[PDB]
Amino acid sequence: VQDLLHPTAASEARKHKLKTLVQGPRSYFLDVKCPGCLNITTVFSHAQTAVTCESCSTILCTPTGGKAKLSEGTSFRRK
Amino acid sequence: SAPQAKILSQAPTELELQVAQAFVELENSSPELKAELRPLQFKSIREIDVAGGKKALAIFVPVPSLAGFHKVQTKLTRELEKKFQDRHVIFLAERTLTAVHDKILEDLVFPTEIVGKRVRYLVGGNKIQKVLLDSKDVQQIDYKLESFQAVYNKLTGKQIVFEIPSETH
Amino acid sequence: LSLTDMMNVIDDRQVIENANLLKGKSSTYEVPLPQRIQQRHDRKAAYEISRQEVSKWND
Amino acid sequence: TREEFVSFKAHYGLVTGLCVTQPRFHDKKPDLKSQNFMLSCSDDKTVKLWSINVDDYSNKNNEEGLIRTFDGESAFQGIDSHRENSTFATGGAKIHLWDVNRLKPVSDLSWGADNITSLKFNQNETDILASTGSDNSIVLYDLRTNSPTQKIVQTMRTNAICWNPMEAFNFVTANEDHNAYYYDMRNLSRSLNVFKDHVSAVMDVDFSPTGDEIVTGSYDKSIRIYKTNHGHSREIY
Amino acid sequence: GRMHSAGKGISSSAIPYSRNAPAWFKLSSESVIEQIVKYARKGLTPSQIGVLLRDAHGVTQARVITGNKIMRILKSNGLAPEIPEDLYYLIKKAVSVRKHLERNRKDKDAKFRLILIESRIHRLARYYRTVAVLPPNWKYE
Amino acid sequence: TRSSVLADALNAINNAEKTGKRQVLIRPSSKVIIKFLQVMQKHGYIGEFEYIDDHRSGKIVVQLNGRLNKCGVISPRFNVKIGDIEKWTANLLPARQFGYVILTTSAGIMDHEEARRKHVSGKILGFVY
Amino acid sequence: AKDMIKH
Amino acid sequence: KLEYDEKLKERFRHMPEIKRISRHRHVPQVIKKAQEIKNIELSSIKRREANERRTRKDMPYISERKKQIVGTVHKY
Amino acid sequence: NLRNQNKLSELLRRYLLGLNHNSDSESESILKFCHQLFQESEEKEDFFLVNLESKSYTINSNSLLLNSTLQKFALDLLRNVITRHRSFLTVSHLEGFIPFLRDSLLSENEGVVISTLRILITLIRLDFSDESSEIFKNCARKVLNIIKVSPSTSSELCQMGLKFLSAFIRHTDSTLKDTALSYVLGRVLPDLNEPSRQGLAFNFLKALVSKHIMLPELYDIADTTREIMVTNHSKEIRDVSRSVYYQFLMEYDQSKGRLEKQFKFMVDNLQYPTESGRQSVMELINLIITKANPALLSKLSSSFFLALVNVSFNDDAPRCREMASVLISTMLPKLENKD
Ligand SMILES: [Mg+2]
Ligand SMILES: [Zn+2]
Repeated sequence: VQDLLHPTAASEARKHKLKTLVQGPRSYFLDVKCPGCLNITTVFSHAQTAVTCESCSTILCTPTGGKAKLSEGTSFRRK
Repeated sequence: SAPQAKILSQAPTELELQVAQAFVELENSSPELKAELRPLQFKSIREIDVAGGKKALAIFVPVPSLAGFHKVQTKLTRELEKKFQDRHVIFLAERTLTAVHDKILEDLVFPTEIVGKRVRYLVGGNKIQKVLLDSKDVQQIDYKLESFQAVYNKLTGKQIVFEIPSETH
Repeated sequence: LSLTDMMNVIDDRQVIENANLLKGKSSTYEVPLPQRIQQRHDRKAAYEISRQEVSKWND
Repeated sequence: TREEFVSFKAHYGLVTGLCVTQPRFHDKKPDLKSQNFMLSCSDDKTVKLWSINVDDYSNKNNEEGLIRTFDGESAFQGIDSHRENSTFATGGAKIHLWDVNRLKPVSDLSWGADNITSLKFNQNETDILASTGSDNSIVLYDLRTNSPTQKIVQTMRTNAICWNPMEAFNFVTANEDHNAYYYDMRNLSRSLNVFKDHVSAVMDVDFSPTGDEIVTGSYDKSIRIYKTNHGHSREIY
Repeated sequence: GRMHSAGKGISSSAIPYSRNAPAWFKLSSESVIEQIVKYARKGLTPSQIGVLLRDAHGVTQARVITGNKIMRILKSNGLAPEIPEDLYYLIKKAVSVRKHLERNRKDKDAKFRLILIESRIHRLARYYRTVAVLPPNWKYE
Repeated sequence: TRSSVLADALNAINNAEKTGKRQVLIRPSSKVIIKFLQVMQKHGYIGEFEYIDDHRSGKIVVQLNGRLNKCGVISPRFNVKIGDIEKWTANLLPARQFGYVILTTSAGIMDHEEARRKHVSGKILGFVY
Repeated sequence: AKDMIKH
Repeated sequence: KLEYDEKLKERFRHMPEIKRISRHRHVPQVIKKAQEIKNIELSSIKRREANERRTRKDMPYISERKKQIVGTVHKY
Repeated sequence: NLRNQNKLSELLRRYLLGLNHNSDSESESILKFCHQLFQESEEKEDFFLVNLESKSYTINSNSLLLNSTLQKFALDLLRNVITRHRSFLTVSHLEGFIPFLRDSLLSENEGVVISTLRILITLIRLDFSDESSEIFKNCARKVLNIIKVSPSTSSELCQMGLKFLSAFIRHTDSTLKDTALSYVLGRVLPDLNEPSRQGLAFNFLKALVSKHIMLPELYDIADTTREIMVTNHSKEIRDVSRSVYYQFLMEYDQSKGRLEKQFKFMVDNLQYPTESGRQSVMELINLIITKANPALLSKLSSSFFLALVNVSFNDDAPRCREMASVLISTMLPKLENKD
């Protein structure tokens, strides 16, 4: 059982993005610090492009089926 | 800068003069925040009472400048609260009715945000209108919920109930 | 500049005792809290009172 | 005898609550021996007090019918009466404390804007009152204090409440998640016991006056009786 | 739910509830505009423009950050496609499928798919003609 | 062939009622659906129902008490004159006084009896009993 | 206290 | 006799044969089938709960009594 | 329904105001009209007959509602006439209405009762015969029977109950038992946390201090009102709270240790954050300075000076700085040569 009106927060976490009471994205945005220059760039979690440092032209992430795999050595924070 | 410079209104009220004096004082004290505090100007002030008995300072503002206020709203509002204690400061733009009313609600809940809206229809026929807010600044808004409701009733003439889900109050 | 600083400038100690009230703990009342917070405390204090009464039935 | 003393067309709408009381008029003492009184509340936004003639005693040998009517702003959904005295409480959009001798609500109790779906006075500590809301909450009140006391939010709405006749600080709740929950008032963080036999919503609950059993009515077309020290029904009717 | 197919998939994006810019976003609305025009000048479509801005610059939605859609921003600055993007790609796929057919004349399957794409173009081409986005005299090939 | 939103909502309520479910979720919403549900609530066929805003059509959650036998929409929304109302009800409802026929009239959406009280008529929207 | 006011 | 029997029954309530007869009741078809489905659901959740726990480091134990409470206003 | 009744209560309220500007209110015929309104307020047959109605009539009785509304109209009309036109306020004219007042005071509706309390306060001064004087004594008992049952004193009927109780002690020679007064202060003090609805309760507190009645609960009441003087936002409450506290401090006995604390409180509230809170404090400062013994000023002189200059020296509100100088300005001339 479940109250359709007051669903549990844990339960809504398990539900599909479109199947919650108010659909909302599960993606998020990151601060990725470039290894080459130590500058910070915003990277989408499910980025579809190989985001490159504008100053270094260095690869930060690589597109995959879902979440973007960050290149080795690029440290990151959730933003 | 004179207080009358901040006051876009030709005839400044005593409250408008006092708050504009506070604005220029924060400008002078500010070493570089003055840079943004100078261009910013307001249209009017309205002091409106709350159920709790305190008062709320609705500073009526132009929208294109209201953007810049929102850029600096947190610090300036804290300073105004310190200099005018017992009163709640809020920045509102002066502005289809549904759209504007929603925008006033947005400005009221700023810097916090509305997670959702819900309307409950009882058996007798009454309607309870409700807004669910985020828990970003849960404590500070928790101290101000009655103020928000009183302000929204005063301006829009509608009864609205604010709740912060994820917490029991 | 607090009051004590001004009052100490006399440096007399017989003028000082004249103002008998100005020496002591601050007695300014604190600003009233928002009604919801105050009401929330009231309900908690009642719950303590209510618990004590019914606990008489425990034995 | 399985027969009706009386039948009254009381309300235009649905009867959302009913309780049997012995009123205490300040200037008059009603004949409880020859008359019994009952209060009715409905979604027509009124509460009506009735008087019924009975034959318990032959000490005498009327005024049979409506006695006093209470008008309310919002629709009422639950009514119950303080036992020690004549004050009674009604649950609508707001839970109101009425005194039988006043045509307007004497005092207003409510935690917040949420409406109240039912209520039930305590049987031993007569000054404590519990209620239920459409926001999946259980609120506790105290008439000695005249303010709400404690609140807990549950995963699903609770439909009915009842206090233990023999343990003043215990009460059971008919919950809509196929369960009945036995609570201790002082510590509501944890439930004393849980009853799990029902298969649909549990809509009402009551204690035996002996305090050793409960009965739960359900939407699944059944009645179950539980022992207070065990979490499963011993019978299905 | 798919047209020309038996699929019932529901994969899609879930736009967030709130309709303002994120709190962390601290870039001028104007600077986003010049990023948009630079990419469109370079030859990127509005869809591809949106992907780059979202991935590498924190532009959650162009409408949310700037108050106007990518389409309207580009048109305001003199950049708008000759034909709608979705019709543009459908024609491009039709040409490629056709181009394959001359070389391979025994590919009956490719003949079948050309029906579905060509018939899709007609429905879309019909719609834009009604709205006057596409001139009425426009015929496909 | 897709069905109108009102028909979908009413069919969902009927199914949730028959299956024994105690509350139903309806999507999409509409002003007409809200008026219909308010009428059904006033006559007591349902309990509390709440509207949730999504910035889209929106959603509704209706509590059910087991009293609704059947509700439905009638099309085409033929005009009915005031004096005619009686026969339509007798033909479209189970018995004389049981159930209500809902009409969209110049004064709003309302049951047939209150339309008679106001002496106003219009097209018919649906039936509830 | 309930009694005293009665007196 | 009746008082003698009831103490006799509670003493031997734990025996197999007495349990079979005492707890046997005829419930309607809809309730019986609903219980059978409700039984299969509970076993599946518990099995998944057990399998889940072999590999997750931090999985707290929640008593059945405390599951239904989402929160209380006055904490203690 | 209740909504309709409130509309009627509004329409009737307009009529009464119209009567105020109507000339007939100046005549004595209006009195008889109200007097009229008072006393106007107070089987085999069926086996044959074809029955075609399946609907039943629903029981309801508005006859009680009609009587109360008309009776409410009478009392509201009567009080307006006697107050506006003094000549009608005479025992001979109003003797006939006393048997109605006793009946109304018992009425279940409180709207009618509150009007009954309103009129009785007007007639509290007016002398009356032996039978017609008992009502004032009975009403004094009845209002207690309201504060008896009532949960919270912050109710419309309770608030007016204190109003009549205040005039009862002020004017009528008879006074209630000290225990009854002790309880009532008991009920008022909790509800006093929310003074916005306790304005009438304050006036009753003012009445007691005028007569100098000694009770334990007044001392605690003095403690609470002093906080309300400086904390409450409302100007009107701050005024009355200041007056009753000011009258309390000068008149009743207090231990010397208590006196220093009271003035110790007064000065630290001078440093209260809000401008309004400290502003009310100067009002009490000003009252002490203008009216006080030379010794009390002299004991307290140097202290009041150094506190006032502080606010004048540094304070965010310009007005408070100016006033503190003004208080110093009027305080210095009255000081002794030593001070
Ligand atoms: Mg596809
Ligand atoms: Zn780099």
